[PDB]
Amino acid sequence: TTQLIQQVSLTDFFRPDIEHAGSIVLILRHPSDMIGEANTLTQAGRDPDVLLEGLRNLFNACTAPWTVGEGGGLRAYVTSLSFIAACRAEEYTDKQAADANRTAIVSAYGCSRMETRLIRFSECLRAMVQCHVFPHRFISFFGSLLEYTIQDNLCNITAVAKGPQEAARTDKTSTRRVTANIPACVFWDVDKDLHLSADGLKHVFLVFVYTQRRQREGVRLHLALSQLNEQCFGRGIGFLLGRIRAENAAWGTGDFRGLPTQLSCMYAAYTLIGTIPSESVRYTRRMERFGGYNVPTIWLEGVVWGGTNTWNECYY
Amino acid sequence: AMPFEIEVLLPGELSPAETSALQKCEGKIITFSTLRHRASLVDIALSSYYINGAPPDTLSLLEAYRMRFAAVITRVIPGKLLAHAIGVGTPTPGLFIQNTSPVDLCNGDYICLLPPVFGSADSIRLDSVGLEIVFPLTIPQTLMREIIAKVVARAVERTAAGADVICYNGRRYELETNLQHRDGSDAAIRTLVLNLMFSINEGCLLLLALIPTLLVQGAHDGYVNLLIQTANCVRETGQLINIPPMPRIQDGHRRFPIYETISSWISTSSRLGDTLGTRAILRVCVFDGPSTVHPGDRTAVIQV
Amino acid sequence: AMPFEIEVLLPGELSPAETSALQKCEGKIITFSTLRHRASLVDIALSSYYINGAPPDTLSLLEAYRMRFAAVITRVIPGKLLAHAIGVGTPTPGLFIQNTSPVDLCNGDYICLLPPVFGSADSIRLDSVGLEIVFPLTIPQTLMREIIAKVVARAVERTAAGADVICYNGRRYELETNLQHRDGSDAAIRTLVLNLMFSINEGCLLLLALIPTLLRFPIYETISSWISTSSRLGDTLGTRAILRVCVFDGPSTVHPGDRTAVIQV
Amino acid sequence: ELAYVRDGVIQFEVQQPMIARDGPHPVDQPVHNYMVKRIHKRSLSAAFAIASEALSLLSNTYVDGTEIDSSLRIRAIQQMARNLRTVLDSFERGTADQLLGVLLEKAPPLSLLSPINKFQPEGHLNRVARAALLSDLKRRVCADMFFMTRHAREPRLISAYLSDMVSCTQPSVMVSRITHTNTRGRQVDGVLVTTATLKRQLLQGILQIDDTAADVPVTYGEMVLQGTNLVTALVMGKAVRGMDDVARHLLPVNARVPADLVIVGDKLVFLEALERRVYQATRVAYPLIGNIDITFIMPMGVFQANSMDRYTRHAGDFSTVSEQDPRQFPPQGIFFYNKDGILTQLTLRDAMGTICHSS
Amino acid sequence: ELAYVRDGVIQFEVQQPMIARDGPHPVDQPVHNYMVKRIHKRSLSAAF
Amino acid sequence: RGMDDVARHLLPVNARVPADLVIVGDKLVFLEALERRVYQATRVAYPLIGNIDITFIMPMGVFQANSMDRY
Amino acid sequence: MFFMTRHAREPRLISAYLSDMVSCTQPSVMVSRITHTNTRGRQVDGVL
Amino acid sequence: MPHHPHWVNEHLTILQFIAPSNPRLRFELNPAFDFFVAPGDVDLPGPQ
Amino acid sequence: SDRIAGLFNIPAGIIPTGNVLSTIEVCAHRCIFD
Amino acid sequence: SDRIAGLFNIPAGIIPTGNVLSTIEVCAHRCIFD
Amino acid sequence: TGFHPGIAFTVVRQDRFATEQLLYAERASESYFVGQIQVHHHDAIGGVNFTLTQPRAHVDLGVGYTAVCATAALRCPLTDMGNTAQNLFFSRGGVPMLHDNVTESLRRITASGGRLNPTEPLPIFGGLRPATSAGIARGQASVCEFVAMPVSTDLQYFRTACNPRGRASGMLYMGDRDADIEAIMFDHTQSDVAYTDRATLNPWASQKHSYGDRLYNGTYNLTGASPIYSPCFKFFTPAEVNTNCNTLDRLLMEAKAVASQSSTDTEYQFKRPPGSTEMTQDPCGLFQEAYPPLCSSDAAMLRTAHAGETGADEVHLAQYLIRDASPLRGCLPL
Amino acid sequence: VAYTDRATLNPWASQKHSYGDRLYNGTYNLTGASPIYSPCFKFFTPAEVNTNCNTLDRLLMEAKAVASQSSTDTEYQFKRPPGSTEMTQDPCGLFQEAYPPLCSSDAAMLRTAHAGETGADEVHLAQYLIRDASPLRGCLPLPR
Repeated sequence: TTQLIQQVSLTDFFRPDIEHAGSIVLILRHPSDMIGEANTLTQAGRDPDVLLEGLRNLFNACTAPWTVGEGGGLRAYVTSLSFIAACRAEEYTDKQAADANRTAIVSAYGCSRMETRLIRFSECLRAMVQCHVFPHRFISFFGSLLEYTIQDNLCNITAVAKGPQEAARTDKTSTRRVTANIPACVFWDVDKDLHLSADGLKHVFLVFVYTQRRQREGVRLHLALSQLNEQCFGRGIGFLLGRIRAENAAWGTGDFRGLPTQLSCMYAAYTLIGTIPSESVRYTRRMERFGGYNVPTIWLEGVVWGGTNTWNECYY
Repeated sequence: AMPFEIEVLLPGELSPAETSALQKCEGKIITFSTLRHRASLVDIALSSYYINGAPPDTLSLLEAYRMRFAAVITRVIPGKLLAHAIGVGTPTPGLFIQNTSPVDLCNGDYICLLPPVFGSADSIRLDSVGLEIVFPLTIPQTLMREIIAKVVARAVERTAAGADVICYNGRRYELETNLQHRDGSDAAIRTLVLNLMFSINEGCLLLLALIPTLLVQGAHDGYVNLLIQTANCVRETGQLINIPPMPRIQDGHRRFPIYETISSWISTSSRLGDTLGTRAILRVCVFDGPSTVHPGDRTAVIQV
Repeated sequence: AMPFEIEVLLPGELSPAETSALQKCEGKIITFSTLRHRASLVDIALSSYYINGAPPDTLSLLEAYRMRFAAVITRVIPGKLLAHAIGVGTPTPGLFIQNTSPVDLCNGDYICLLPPVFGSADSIRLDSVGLEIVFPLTIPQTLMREIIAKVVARAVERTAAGADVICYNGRRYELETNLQHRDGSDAAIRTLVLNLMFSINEGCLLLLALIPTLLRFPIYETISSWISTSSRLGDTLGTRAILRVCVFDGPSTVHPGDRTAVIQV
Repeated sequence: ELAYVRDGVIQFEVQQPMIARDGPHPVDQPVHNYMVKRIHKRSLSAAFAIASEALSLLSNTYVDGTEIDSSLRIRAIQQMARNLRTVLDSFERGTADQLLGVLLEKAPPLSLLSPINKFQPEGHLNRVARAALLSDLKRRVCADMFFMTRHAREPRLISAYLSDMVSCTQPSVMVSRITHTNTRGRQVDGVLVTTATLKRQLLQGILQIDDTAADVPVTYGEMVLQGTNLVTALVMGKAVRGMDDVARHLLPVNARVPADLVIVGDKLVFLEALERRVYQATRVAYPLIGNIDITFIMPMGVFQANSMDRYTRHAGDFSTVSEQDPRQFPPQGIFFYNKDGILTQLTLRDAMGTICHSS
Repeated sequence: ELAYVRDGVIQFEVQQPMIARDGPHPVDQPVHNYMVKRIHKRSLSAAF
Repeated sequence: RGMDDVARHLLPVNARVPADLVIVGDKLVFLEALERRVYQATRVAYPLIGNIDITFIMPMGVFQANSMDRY
Repeated sequence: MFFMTRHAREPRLISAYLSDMVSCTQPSVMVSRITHTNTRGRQVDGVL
Repeated sequence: MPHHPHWVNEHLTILQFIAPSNPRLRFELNPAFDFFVAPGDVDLPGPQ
Repeated sequence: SDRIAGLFNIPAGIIPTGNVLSTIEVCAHRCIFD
Repeated sequence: SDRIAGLFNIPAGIIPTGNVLSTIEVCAHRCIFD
Repeated sequence: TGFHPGIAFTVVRQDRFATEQLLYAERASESYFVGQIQVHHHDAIGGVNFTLTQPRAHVDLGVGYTAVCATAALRCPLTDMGNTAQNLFFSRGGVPMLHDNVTESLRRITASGGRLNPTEPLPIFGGLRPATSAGIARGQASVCEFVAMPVSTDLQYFRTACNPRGRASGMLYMGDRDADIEAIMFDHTQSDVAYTDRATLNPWASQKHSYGDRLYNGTYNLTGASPIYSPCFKFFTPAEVNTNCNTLDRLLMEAKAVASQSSTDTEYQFKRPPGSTEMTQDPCGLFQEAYPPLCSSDAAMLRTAHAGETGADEVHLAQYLIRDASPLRGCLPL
Repeated sequence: VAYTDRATLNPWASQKHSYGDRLYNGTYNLTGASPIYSPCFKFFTPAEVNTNCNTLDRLLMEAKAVASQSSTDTEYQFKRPPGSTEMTQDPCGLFQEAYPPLCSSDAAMLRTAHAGETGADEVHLAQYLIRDASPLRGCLPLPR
């Protein structure tokens, strides 16, 4: 009635001893693909060696720098959503919760050189959106954390990939079940902002936001929760993001050199990941502890994870 | 698990020889603005589709279908009406619909749904409470694309100045559309011209600089002689509009210009027929029953 | 709920070469026209894809892989085959697969089918009954658009007369195949390239035919012509995924020519 | 079998008397009537849940040998039993709720049924009598809208009001059976459903209590649908209630329960407020606290077209020290009183949003 | 032994009734409450 | 508190004293005033003599800003 | 506010107050032990 | 000047000068002062 | 500090000591408890 | 129309009077019936 | 600028009150049938969510009437009876202006006057809702409205229960035949049914295709895109009934439990939602007559010389007072 | 919210950083070292208790026993000393409301021409009288 998934990865970008069960985990592609992809996808008059520098200087100071590539076997596979949130905490509108998230995750992990790893990751994302290799194409939704096993610098995660959330029996402290929860800085419910506010079915989307203005890149992601379907959801946010759309469309015989394109006019991309087939969605913003620090979260209820991870783009 | 069921409570004031008609409308599709476990009969009638005061029309009914949750009626007990949702992500063990199109359905086809545009309505009118329910036509995808092309073409031509047949399997069908609400039509034209816009990059020059070369590669093969039929834009451009020689591909050592162009067109192409019409929601799969589907019959379908 | 156990009765008179080569071709994918618990071999073979009384090209195969019903060849006893419906709702418990593509499936990617667009078609000729069977490649969805755009664009320069790596999972892959296979793929791609160019060409021109300040002749019979041709061609390419590589306690990475388990979307 | 009935009906058959008369008139005749009524169908509903980790315990899977889980199973069983008892009582409460709901949506106002009833002679009134009737009703509805706040102090009018209200409704039927009666064998005539405030106000000095406990039946009705009626319901689609008696025609226990019994006019009736026993501590509004809508109009800016009518009461009222009296200018506003009792104002430029529209 | 207490606590739990209704209304389920109070410490004084 | 009692479920003389009982409404309550038995003759105020604070407001120097208002 | 002095000349304008004042609260808890009663078995409900 | 200056409007009434739509209200903050929008960094009469 | 809960499991000690004689919508008086 | 099937139940269930003798495909004659 | 533009108006606002009714019923008034309970379960959040249902049936066992209700008390009023003027620009009307730059001027000016006005950037889901305020104080706001009428229509018509159209209309007056019900409202060659000295008191608001009728009649549907309520609807749209020729005295069966015409939980008066089961009482729209409250043109005619009185003083020097003849004579502070 | 047709009766005290706000609101501490009590404090200064996101009606929980605000034994109204514990009742401090007492701009407008009677006569020739609506409309010694 459910479906689990397993993955062994390193623990540099994620530590399951610190995230609680129900947190969303994200999967990464190999960084080596970015090289060739930027090699033929970068815009004319722009050198992708800045992307090269970003990644290279990132992976020079994250973990064992060697064997991060091809012929080793192991890799930095999974990352927490809270992690990718808190290294870009300088663009989320509700500043105070995001700032608490950032300081908590900077203090809760290894304690040494994470300030380093965070800005490395921020700079890397900035560079990729600058060379027209978008992050949404490399980061996918893995599952919701259920149970783990760790060792010296290596982890073993088992997560829910399909079906109802509360049908997964786990052996933790309090109760055999667990519910999903997200950091309160990435939560972005569209019903208030479009004034629909109706009970019933609600999808959960995973939406990125792109602001590519020269030397002023911007990448942030939220977890949408709307009544709209996957068809008209693009119309909805394209609507309440009008200024960003304008900025990007502007600052991104005869010929066609110097025209509006797709790579230059893109601002957001989203995916469908689940459903909430309840009578009314209730969710509680309660302040919670990550070990020694307190950060606010969203506690959802009755989310049935979905699938078919196809990204819907928005340049119009 | 179990499929997301929908029960709607039929009000008491219904004569016997109207539920008689209702007991025949199984296998037909209805749609709900919101997906709750309970609903009322007035939430699926046409009066819920009113745009503002007035009954809507095609250029708006299409919009409505793609922003509304669909569902299929299975059985109609006395005093209730059960139905299963479609595209939410729940399984259905055995699903059956009724062909309401005027055309015949093959096997393995995808199904989009289209408002009554052939000008023939089998809608049931419940005069007791004074309501009326219209059901969307279930149509194969290819016919969907043809009809939607005709409709948007008539939309653009209809609002130029000075204020309809389709062949399929060897039969002509006379469609007719009502283009009221001049504003609702322009929304489509914005999407038309816009999707038209983002389909041009720097690569389009070279694919234009070889059009006369296609005129010669087509003068020798049969099928290519068909794609250059005596009535098409590219044909007339091959004899009137010339192309300047290609200026050298700037930054052409690492970046390939044609590649991004053709990859960028794949995006809009998959989106065009979806945003102007509707997405394919059902896929006919007759396990053992007769292969083709006549108007009025009933067959099994899976969710796609 | 019960699975849909298809069986294809292998006849006799199959040389031990063909039986010994079929017994390995399990976990691959076949497509019928209709779904029956009791089918034959001709319904699988290339003869079912004769569109205009001739073996098809890449475009016809692309069209067919959408209007048919896929299946997976499970265990093969010496007498007959055993396949399971894959698209329709079925709870199939084993449902493993074998990766037939020169790229590595990572644990967690979704899979969509693709005809042998590049290179030769890896098949098995059963010369005892006079028929061959081709198998669709299985690739992660991340590359579905990239590989198509890369194969078709290259065919344009070879169409351009008169005067490329696909790196996935951090592993390169070329396309020239160490030899000159510029010919062989021209016969089986040519219809596709034509239908693409005559669509993107009339797209740049109809717009410049609407308002001249962008930067005899019915234009409304022209608009209807472009939108239908473009919309009915695009939706063929834009596949959807039907499997997902879910791996337990095995190797997270799948190499070409290896086995792995999956789930139905 | 109430889920099967396509429709059920009841029948009445009433005869009116006649009076012999002399000319010049039409010679009257006996008149017969024939009515046939249908029934409405309504349903009730209630629900409750058993979340996970409670289903994985009652269904004795994931069983374990210890006792710390038998305890939890006991706990979940107790939760289930409690929820079940509550959802079973909810039907008993909702029954009375829906009964009030049916009664309220049927009863016409009193401010019409009382005057109309006095004008029954010549059951079909002609035109002029109808006009006079309308003219009377128009005053009546405005003169007694809130009769219990306008005369809260004078109870001898409220008593007559109650004696009138409980009279203008004709009795329903006489179905021979044990009835709700007093302690001394008086057949209670009806009920008077109020609110807590109005009840406590009525028991003070307007009405006279008579009893504290009545004797009511404690058994439901009964229908079985077996016998020849079953055949007639299966072959054809109709069945009669007392078929086994229609054939031959051709060819009970009490209980002392507490309540308040009052004499109003000349009928011993009940007086119940259902805001405490039921409707308390649930998300359910009381159906007797209803709404009402009243429309107000005020002419704004009118100027009296005459010379006589623009006058003063005496000479020198509201006189201004200034030379020209600013009052003989055409008024351009209007003043009235808010809900809170504050002086607002409605000028002309408030009509700009309505007269300057393109329409 | 009150001078030995660090903090005391008392617990409440009430369950409210419900009313079965008809559409259109969300089907009602019971509700349960769980409140918890604490005690405040005070003293008195007297001299001579 | 009731440990020995929760464990089992987990598997006097009076005096006639003078007072002033009144029946307000449909309830029966006491009626006391402690100022004479308890608080009298000590240096402690009877805590039922409590204070209240109200804010007053007045306009100083306004002029009727119209021609109709002055009459 | 001062409904005990301003309405001193109308006594029955106050019994309506106190008859309602002692009603707008909720009885707390029935602890299993004899309580204060009157000389005829009836129970007291509070203090004023 | 492309638009109408703000300091010039005196045809109003007290019932209009208060309305939330007057873009001059935000600068009426002191009985003895006059706040206005002025250019920056031109202290003296300065250049034309 | 909200640590009162968990001093003891909130449902526990099944046998009560008293009986709340008032059924009221307690959700309205949330701010009276801890 | 065809209210005639509404005068009785379709499979009434009473014991039949007799039984037919011709087992030809009746579907071809569905016009001489009401 | 205070210049009277030679035209008068008639205000119409609709307030709402929460009252305490009273119901009587006769012994054995309903035959009540109870069916049998059935249980059908579906899925829950991980668990199960049962549901119990039970069918029932009832029928009025009386020959004449059996039960009767009446409004008895008055709780707090629900809508403040203030001055919240409407706005027509909420509506996607028909024939627009010619220069888009004067339409914007009109809208800007008229939005400078009131607080009920649409937001500027037209949203896409729903229609042109008003700005959501931060706090609401006295209750839901009532939407005062205006109908144009000449400046000299005498006042003697506005001192008692009357009709905003200036021509008493409706069905209650005559129902002998069918086509009469139409002529009574619109035929202006027949004298008015109530004031038989004149055809009408207001030409600009009571004639077919006139100003006001084209402005309000629900047939023509001018304010169809606006969510705002409009009280003149039931006074302008002609009522139609299926039994217009069958029933003789439907006065009762038309004025018992009419369903709401608006909402009750919005900071303004909006049109009714599709799914509101609220049920009210309407004595006003039954006779098609309104009631005048205590109003006056001079604010100093509402005050008297000593200790809380109401200064009737009917008229004085071209300024009028209209002593109220409402149903709510007392039971209201001042 | 009070008189919806306007924005504010007095722009010189209401708006942020205005004159009255500057002089009376306590967040600026200007009148900090002054021993003299200041009634306008409770009106100008925005209240704040951490039960913002936690109550429907903490009206009852914030309108019961507010401590005293002014001294109790000084000839003048000094601010309450820190060593004080006297508690009182502040109704008007909850609703942010005041009360107009019987007052006028002309002393002769109060008295009536005969036998100890108070006259209202609200307005007369640019000089006004405000008949009161305080709680203490009676119970207060008039001249006669």
